[PDB]
This record gives sequence, C-alpha cells and structure tokens, in this order.
Amino acid sequence: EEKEILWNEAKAFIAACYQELGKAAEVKDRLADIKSEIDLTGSYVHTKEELEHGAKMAWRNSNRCIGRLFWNSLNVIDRRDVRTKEEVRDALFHHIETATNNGKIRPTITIFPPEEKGEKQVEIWNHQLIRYAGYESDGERIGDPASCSLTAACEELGWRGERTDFDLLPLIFRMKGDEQPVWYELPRSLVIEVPITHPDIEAFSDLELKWYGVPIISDMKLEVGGIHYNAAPFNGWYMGTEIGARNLADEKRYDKLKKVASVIGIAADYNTDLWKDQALVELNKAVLHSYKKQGVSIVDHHTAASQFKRFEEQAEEAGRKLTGDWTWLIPPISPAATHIFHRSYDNSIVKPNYFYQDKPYE
Ligand code: HEM
Ligand SMILES: Nc1cccc(CCCNCc2cccc(OCc3ccc4ccc(N)nc4c3)c2)n1
Ligand SMILES: [Cl-]
Repeated sequence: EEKEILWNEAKAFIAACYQELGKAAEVKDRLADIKSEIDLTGSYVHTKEELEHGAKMAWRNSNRCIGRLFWNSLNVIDRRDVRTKEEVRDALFHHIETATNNGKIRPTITIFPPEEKGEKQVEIWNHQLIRYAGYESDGERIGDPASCSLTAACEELGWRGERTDFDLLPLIFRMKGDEQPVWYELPRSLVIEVPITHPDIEAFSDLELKWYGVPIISDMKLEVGGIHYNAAPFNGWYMGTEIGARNLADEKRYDKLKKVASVIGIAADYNTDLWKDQALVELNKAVLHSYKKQGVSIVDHHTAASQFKRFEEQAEEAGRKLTGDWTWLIPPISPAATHIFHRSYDNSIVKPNYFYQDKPYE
C-alpha cells in the first residue's frame, strides 16, 4: 500500500529525469538511496535538480496548455523550507513580485512542502493568487461570479470586500494543525492591472474594464515521482483570449459583449448581424492593445498556436510522444484559423503533471 506506489513512481521519474539530464549513470545509486529512505521514513526528498526538472516536465506534459514551448525556461522557486504563515505569505508575495517583473512576466512556480501522507502542510484556498471577488445579494451581481463561493468563504473569516467589480481577494491559506485559514490583503504595489482601451475607438474606455496582469494558478497539485505538492502556485503570461473571450465575455463571468457592442456602435439585436462575434473581436483587440501599451507581457492566440506548432516539432525531434487536449488547445476565437484545429492529439496523461484537487471550502 502507499509505499509501493511511491517507489514505483520514483523509479519511473528518476530514470526519465536523469536520462533527460544526461545523468543516467547516477540512477542506480540514487534509486538505492531512495530505496532506504522510503523504507525508513515512508517518503523521499527530491534534490533541487529533480524538483526543478520535475516541475518543468509537469508543464511540458500539461495536455491543455498551448504555451508549452517554453517549458524548459520555467523559473522554479524551492520553498520546501517554509514552516510559518508569515513565511508562506511572504513567499506568495515574492512570487507575485518576481513573476510580474515590472510587466516582463517570468513563468515562475513556487513549490511548498509536499503533503506528508495525505496530510497537507500548506493548503492554499485561492484559485489564483490575484483574482477579483464576486458577490450576489438581492439579485444584484457585483464582481466576478466565479469568485462567489471563495469570496463568501473569505467574508466568513472576517474579510470584507468594498464591493467594486474589481475587489482584489486576499491571499487565503491554512497551515497544518490550524483549524481555520488566515487571510492577508494583497499590497496594491505588488499587483499590476491594465485598463482596457481600444486602439481606434476612443469610447471603449467608457466601459471602465480592467484585468490584472499575471494569472498565478494556485489550486493545482504538482505531482513529481510520487510526491504530491498540493501547494505549488505557478504562472505564465495571459493569452489574450482568456481575458477577452472568456473572463470579460462569458455570460456567467463579466458578460460584457452587449456593452461592447454599444460602445463600438453596432446593434445587438439580430443573430445574423454577428454582433457577438464582432464585439468579441474588438474586445480581444482591445485587450492585446492595452497589455502591450502598458508593457505587460501577453500573447495573441495566433502567435501562441505558432509557438505550440514549434513545441510539437520540438517534441518529435526529441523523440518524445506529444500529448494534448484538442478541446482546450483550440482558442475560443477563430479556432479554425490555427493549425491546432486541423489535427488530432493523444489526450493520454503523462506524469509529472499538474492536477485538479478538491477545494477546501464549499
Ligand atoms: C507562459 C505563458 C502561458 C500561456 C500563454 C499559457 C496558456 C494556457 C492556456 C490558454 C490554457 C487554457 C486555459 C483556459 O483556456 O482557460 C492553459 C492551460 C494550462 N496551462 Fe498553460 N500557459 C502558460 C504557462 C504555463 C505554465 C508556466 C504552467 C505551469 C508551470 C502552465 C500549465 C498549464 C495547465 C496545467 C493548464 C491546464 C489547467 C486546467 O486544466 O484547468 N501553463 N495554458
Ligand atoms: N467546457 C470547456 C471545454 C473546453 C475548454 C474549456 C476551457 C476552460 C476555460 N474556462 C475558464 C477556466 C476555468 C478553469 C481554469 C482555468 O484556467 C486554467 C489555467 C491554468 C494555467 C494557466 C497558465 C497560464 C495561462 N495564461 N493560463 C492558464 C489557465 C480557466 N471549457
Ligand atoms: Cl484567468
């Protein structure tokens, strides 16, 4: 039980990790040191090299991610030494600052202590480290509907949002042995935000839309050789459609297409006018324009798919199977204008990888 699965994943991982690092000779002894450690202790501890390359492999294996060309330049921050809430908080603050990098975003992951055996050492409640709160009372909706349950969790613990449409949620996480999480307001100085303007349509600013600079996904588990890093927030830069075609456009999110139609001067009355499609394009142009104007990293979906084609080519050249989720790789805007749409992808799950895990709240 347990201890044998771990040993199994350890061999598979160390073998492949050391091959890729050109250290195949050291596999026998390292598996023989892991040998004993799992016997005596029930677990084993990755070297800094194994953990860094493991997190990079996990990104490379993420079937749904179009951005995987850059998997090998991931900036991995080893924070397995953290023991206190102040240290977790400061490491999360640090992640924001160094990932943001004044707008020239650095793909970064901060890795906290892995679970003991099932027991989390640190449990992060945020979905992303920077995200907007969401409210619904009396049928007035404010903010980001996808954040309603966490926002309400946060307000149970004594936080109170100003109830703008763009309240920054606090960092919220629980330590092993604490019954409740703590929360910390984000220092505003750390959070870049981009007002959404349009290159051509001066009135687009009347919408008073903004989005934050850096998506830092903080609720996924990193699995590396049987070790379960449930707390390992990571970030890339945005692909513009995530903001323009989903966050700001979806009916169950900010639902802005009808307001976009009005400010760009087209009627939103007939499906055959394709006003939603037109508003989608103009909003997505505005998002790319705005991030570029402010000097915040962003990629459009055409360039992203172009990079992903190079990832595919690199995989074949390296003899690695390519895996991918066609339904998530195609962009939600003009998908058939990318090569992705016109091919198929094996959706097999390879480890190391990032995985969903149950929310600690409800
Ligand atoms: C460098 C810029 C990056 C871009 C532009 C990018 C782009 C994306 C996009 C567009 C998605 C689809 C999500 C959606 O449509 O809502 C995605 C999924 C994903 N990306 Fe990336 N990504 C990047 C970096 C990273 C990094 C650094 C990691 C981890 C180290 C990562 C891991 C993933 C994972 C795990 C998913 C799937 C999440 C899920 O199932 O919900 N990505 N990526
Ligand atoms: N029914 C379907 C079918 C097909 C595709 C979809 C797309 C889901 C998008 N629905 C918004 C959303 C929900 C949950 C998680 C999300 O984020 C994942 C993620 C992870 C890492 C990223 C790294 C960089 C970056 N730029 N983005 C990332 C996004 C998004 N739904
Ligand atoms: Cl997002």
